[PDB]
Amino acid sequence: AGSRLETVGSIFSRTRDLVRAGVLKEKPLWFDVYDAFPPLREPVFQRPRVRYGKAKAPIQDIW
Amino acid sequence: SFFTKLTADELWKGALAETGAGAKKGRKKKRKDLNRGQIIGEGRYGFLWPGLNVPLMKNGAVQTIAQRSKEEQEKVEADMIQQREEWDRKKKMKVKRERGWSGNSWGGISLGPPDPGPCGETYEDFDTRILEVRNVFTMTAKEGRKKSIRVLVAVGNGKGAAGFSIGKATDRMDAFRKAKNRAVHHLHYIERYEDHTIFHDISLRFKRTHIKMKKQPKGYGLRCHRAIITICRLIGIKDMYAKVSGSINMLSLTQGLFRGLSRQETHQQLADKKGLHVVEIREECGPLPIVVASPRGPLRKDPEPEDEVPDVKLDWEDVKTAQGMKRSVWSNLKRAAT
Amino acid sequence: DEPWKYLESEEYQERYGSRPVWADYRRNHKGGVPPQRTRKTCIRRNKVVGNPCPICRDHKLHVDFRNVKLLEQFVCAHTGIIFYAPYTGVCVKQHKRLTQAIQ
Amino acid sequence: KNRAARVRVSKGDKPVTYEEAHAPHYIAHRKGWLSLHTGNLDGEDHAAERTVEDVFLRKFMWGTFPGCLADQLVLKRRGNQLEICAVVLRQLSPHKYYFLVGYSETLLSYFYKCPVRLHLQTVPSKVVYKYL
Amino acid sequence: STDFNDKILNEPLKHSDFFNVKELFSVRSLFDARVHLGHKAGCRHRFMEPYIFGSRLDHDIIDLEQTATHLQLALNFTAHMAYRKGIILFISRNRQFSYLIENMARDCGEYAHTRYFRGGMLTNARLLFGPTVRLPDLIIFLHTLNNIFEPHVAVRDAAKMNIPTVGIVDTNCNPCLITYPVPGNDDSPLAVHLYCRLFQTAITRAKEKRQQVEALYRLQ
RNA sequence: AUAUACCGCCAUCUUCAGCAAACCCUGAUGAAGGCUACAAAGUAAGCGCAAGUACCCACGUAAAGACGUUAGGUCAAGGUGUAGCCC
Ligand SMILES: [Mg+2]
Ligand SMILES: [Mg+2]
Ligand SMILES: [Zn+2]
Repeated sequence: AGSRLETVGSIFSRTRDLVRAGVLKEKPLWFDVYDAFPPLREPVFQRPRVRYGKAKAPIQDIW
Repeated sequence: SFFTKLTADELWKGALAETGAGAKKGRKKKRKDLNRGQIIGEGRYGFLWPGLNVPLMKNGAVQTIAQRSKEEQEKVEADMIQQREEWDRKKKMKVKRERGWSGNSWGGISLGPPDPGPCGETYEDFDTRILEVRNVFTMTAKEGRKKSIRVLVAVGNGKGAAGFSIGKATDRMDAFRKAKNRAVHHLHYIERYEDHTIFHDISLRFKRTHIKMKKQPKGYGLRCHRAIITICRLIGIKDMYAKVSGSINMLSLTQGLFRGLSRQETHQQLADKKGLHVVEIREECGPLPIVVASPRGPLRKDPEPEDEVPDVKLDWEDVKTAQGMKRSVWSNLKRAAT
Repeated sequence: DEPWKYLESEEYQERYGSRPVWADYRRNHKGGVPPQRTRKTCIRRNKVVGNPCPICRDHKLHVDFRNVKLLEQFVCAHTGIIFYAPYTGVCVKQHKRLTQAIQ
Repeated sequence: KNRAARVRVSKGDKPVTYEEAHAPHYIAHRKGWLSLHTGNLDGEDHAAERTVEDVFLRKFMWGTFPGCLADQLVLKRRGNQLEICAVVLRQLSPHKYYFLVGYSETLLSYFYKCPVRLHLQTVPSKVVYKYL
Repeated sequence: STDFNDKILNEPLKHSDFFNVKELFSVRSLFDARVHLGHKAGCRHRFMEPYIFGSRLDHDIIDLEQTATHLQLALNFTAHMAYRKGIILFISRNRQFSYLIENMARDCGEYAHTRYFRGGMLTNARLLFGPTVRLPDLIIFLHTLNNIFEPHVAVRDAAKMNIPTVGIVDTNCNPCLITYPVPGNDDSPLAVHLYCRLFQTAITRAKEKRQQVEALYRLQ
């Protein structure tokens, strides 16, 4: 079946790679929709890090 | 007497002593079936019963009770003894296994394809290889020192899709089954350049294990750590160099190898990222420029910076080898085909 | 008389397949690093030693300069260099015969 | 612990029939007696003779049909008639089954001086009630 | 069947907005439903910074301009999945809205799971339900956080099982593993009701359009 | 001769409720860990308890009572491994 490594790439990347490698016999129902209308950001896992130095959140105040 | 007789199974259970004080905690004989070579209607008197041990009809006529001659019965006994001896020899001999990295090691030993999936899924294209078999003990009050087996298993279809898993079990075969059935659900897809090698050199440090992989041309072979050789065979990589430094922990080595291989950047991705043709220069092909990658989107007309000096963190071993100062008596040793 | 006929034969295909004749050979040696030289010869005084090399273990394989299909298995297709003896496991005698036949 | 006529669960892999899966304290409750004769009733005699005959019949049919009996025999006595009902596998050829039926019936009838009959019910394999 | 499979399945993928979901909502409607309201600046999660318009008196405000595009993409994806007769599973551990969400699912012919999420409903579904069970083809989170403010385990499980997930992410949520995140308020009753109505309308429109297309092809 | 080779039949905690395969998840896929009901990763077939059954009820008494523990008892119920005796 599909790879369960949620922290490696996205679901689309893993599914496409497995289909190309022939592990997945048939593409899932959602694959064509994702290919046609991908989201703005690929859902790649990312570990959040807290800022430590001069870097600060760019969220400007509303005035 | 007769009523004191028992069944074969009960007698074997009593004689083999599979359970008891000695076998309870480990504070040689084996079962042999006596019915495999015995035919109904055969006795020491050598009688021929029509319909049970001999054909009911001979020459289209009903057979009668017949008794084999003494010489014929001797021949039958000799045939029975010969069959028993041949079966005993066949059972004693075995098809010798293919040893792994060493005769008594479990690494490199193939386990066959993983068990088929329930929903019509088969993994006959996948090969399973053992990488480490450790006996792990724990201190429990109830049982003293509890023993278990942890097995590291790598699987792969030889076409990029490969994975690894860890199986904990009280029984070694159960650990193998668990690990090899869990690995196929954790399959990385490793991109291979020209379906034989990695796309570029990979320098990684997973925990305390440094892995340095060098892309190599066709026919260079796998000059890598034996575990990396096995994993690359599972992936489908045929030419690569790999040096392991620091801790050589097998689990960390496998995890770092898979991390680096999965995180490698393909030529097409580089071309799309920087919007420039990725052109290959080969010494054997002379000055011919081979455009191995081209950007999907619009091409970048920026002639790119002609960096006079590249600020790249070199490795001292590579520079020493290139300059010839390295004189290790173990490098470039002739070895069997990998 | 016709060594290439063996490689054209069905028995060779069944025994070896598309793999080279040395694919399944594995030297038995001490340690993890094999000795840098193979055995001098697998046939000593017309007697065959244990674990003979791929050439010696199959009497129908003749190292003859006309047996080009067999000699191709001992030359790297990508670089054209003849594999050294430890690479394929052939003994020194058969390796010298292979080199002379290839030349 | 009670070790009498019980199958101990080890890995949930051992197949057991309905008879083996039930401990003795279930005889009156879930598995009737494998033999049915009036000897053990009140005021009836020859219980020991019937018991000895039943034991001999079981040990004789077990060896006459080696590896064929799927489960334990069922012995019924009606007057002087004796009926052995046996669940048998389909491994052996029907010719051998009929030969054994005739041989066993005649030999038992002449040995015990009673009209013995043998009814065989064939099953493809040993019926598994549960796994232990 | 190719003349059927192609014409019904592939044709809607040729249109930028086949189901015309962009008419179902507007930035004014989201503003009225208090979609733009977020948590305190202290509770802000790092990955939600790009979707935050700004902070108004230490209160984060969600950029409805990005919310419009994200919601358009999510509604289009949900409508396409429903049109393909996929299984849609709404998930929200917010008790206050639980009942309502369930009703919406029961009204849209889809499935809901608002109660406690037992360990392994997705990664062990072959054993919990059966070897032939069909996992959902799309999961919609009305709330991406459990009752202890950690991300819902269903997000990670669906990412493991390669199930695309639409999700309403507040300022303190983690949109990293969500396939189609919609930055919006998940606490106001108006916002949750608007999301439920929008997804219900998208799914119903998709199902009725699928019925219309199938009937039209049969009449061809 | 050996219960310190066993089957067989049992003692004992047991006047116990735990034993658990098979999966899933967490720890970077380290020896490990998996508890929250206004619930936060566990599910569990099966075994035992329970249930059901016997006796006079639904109560009670029996029966039942797993995995383990004492190298627990029995080679003298019987069978059997090993070893020994055969004027
Ligand atoms: Mg050895
Ligand atoms: Mg919120
Ligand atoms: Zn030789």
